[PDB]
Amino acid sequence: LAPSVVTGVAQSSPLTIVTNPKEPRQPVPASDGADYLKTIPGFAVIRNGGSNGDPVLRGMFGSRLNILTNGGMMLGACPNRMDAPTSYISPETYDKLTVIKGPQTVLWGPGASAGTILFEREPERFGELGSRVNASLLAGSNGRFDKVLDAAAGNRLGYLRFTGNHAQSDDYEDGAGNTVPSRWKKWNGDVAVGWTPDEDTLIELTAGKGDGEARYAGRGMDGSQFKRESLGLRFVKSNVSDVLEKVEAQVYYNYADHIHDNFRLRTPDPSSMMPMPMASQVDRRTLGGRLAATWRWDDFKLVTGVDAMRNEHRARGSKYDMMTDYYTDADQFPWSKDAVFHNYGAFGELTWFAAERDRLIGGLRLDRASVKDYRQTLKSGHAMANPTANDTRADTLPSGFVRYEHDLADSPTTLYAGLGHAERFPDYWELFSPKRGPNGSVNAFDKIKPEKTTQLDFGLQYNGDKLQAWASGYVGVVQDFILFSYREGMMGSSTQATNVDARIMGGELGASYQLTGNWKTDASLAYAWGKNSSDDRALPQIPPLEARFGLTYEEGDWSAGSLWRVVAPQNRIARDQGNVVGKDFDKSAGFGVFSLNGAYRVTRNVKLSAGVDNLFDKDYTEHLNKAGDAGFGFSANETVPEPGRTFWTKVDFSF
Ligand SMILES: [Cu+]
Repeated sequence: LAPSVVTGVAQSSPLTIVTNPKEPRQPVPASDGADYLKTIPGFAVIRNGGSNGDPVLRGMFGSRLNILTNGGMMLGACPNRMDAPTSYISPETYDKLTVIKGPQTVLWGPGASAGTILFEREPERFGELGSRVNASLLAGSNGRFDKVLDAAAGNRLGYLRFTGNHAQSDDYEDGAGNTVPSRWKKWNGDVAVGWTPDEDTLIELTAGKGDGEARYAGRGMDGSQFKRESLGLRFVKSNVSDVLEKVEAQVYYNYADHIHDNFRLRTPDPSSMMPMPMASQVDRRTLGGRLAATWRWDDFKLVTGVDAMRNEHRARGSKYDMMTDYYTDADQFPWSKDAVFHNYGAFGELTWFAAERDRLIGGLRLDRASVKDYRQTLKSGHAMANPTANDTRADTLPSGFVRYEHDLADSPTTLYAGLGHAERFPDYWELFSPKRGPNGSVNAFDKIKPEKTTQLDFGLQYNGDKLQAWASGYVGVVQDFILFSYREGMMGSSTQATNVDARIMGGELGASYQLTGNWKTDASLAYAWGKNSSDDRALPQIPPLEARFGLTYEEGDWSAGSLWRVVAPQNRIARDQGNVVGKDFDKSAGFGVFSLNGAYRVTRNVKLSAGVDNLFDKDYTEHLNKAGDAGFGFSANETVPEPGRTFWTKVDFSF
């Protein structure tokens, strides 16, 4: 029961990873959800600056990941994804993090072709009047300071919960001694009110808000505001009849209000195409809901239900009267709506427990998706007509999967193989952000097709006594993979969205071995591969082969760890192609990074941990990081470097 620092998370059951995000993590995360995914093999992160990275799973970017918080969807507003869904999540304020790899669930929404990520808080369990406090403080290099408070009180009949955090860092340094533009601040406060009139009934109301700022080495602008407001209502009814085990009902409202500019966290670049102050303000308003029934009987479990979603995007921008040298801020103009999305779906998942060592799971959903272009004009001696103003388009998209899981007779082994098909309607960035659509189209909104993935997943679990191992591989094809291509034109850079066909394959594996009662070791490996077979070319933005080796010594109340991370070169690139955020340009160099950690339980209630990240102060960058901005002194296509040696200390309280 000795405390330790988390450097990797294993796969605990076929395709699924479950972890407590309150444990200290050894490459210390920045209070965002992308960094908490770095310890799960198969995840990589596009670095923008000090925080708010964009998560990449098995080489898949963006909405191919379905990222939920308490069952709801929080979508960002930045047309350049400065505020990806994970940038609104502070994972320490949650209780559980679940990842399901591959298109192997239908219960949580449309289009999760790459995987599903679920951040959860679990309702209190008070049986008598009482209270609960969890908290933590973290301090480290470069002004890093974090506070987290999670308190609740209640009784058999109901409860009140408050969770909040405040977190910040100054600019960090790379391993060559340069200050990287990358300071950030984040804070959140949320309340939950729970009513439990009896054991079979839970009704819970939630409301919360947060804000932040972030300096972006890899952008022409910084994020000076990331406002979030959230409202939720969920209802669980248990043991309704002998076969109706559970009924779930949930609605959520999430509002993002984002500002980026070139003068609040930097000064305007004199040699850029924005030498004058400029700010843009955008928001995203999201309303959605879910209703699901769970039936159990004989050797069968059936989960059935429907879900719905609507979201809306608006924007307004500042103006700079050159002649009088006068600046009118963006909040002096009306909001201007530009897009509305809708989705309605019906879904079901049946499970058969054949005998005791055999499981068969099948799932299906049908989705009705639609979008409307509300842009009355476009940008380009200022504006131009939008040829699809007020147009609508829609599609209906079936998805499903089958999965077989067999447990061996002799060893504690599970084998599994699964077939999944997933169809995803294009998202805001794929339709509204490209400057051009496919050749011969009027724009991207009018022509980009839905993306259709067919994938075979397979793997094994070995749950031995000294040895714990797992592996998970996948082969698939993507029809109408949505791809970005980049051109110069001496107008800045400009993008084109196209549909192409693709092959993908890869996998993750890992093991941990209890050497002695004190000594444990573990390792992991992750590989992704992709081909643009429409163009006989590699897919862009695929992270290279990556390995982790850990060693831990634990002894009563304390433990000590060492971690090695070793990353291969990525020589498979597609220059000037990528997504809405990034593009390939050069092959990447391989590297190794080394870290140490320790932990110590002082009392039942107080536990301590500390680490040194990147002990040897290695100067390195990752394949997927953004190119640095010229106005900060970055040449060429020099990508943002990773941090050099950093120290941190954490104390966890629990009462
Ligand atoms: Cu932005």
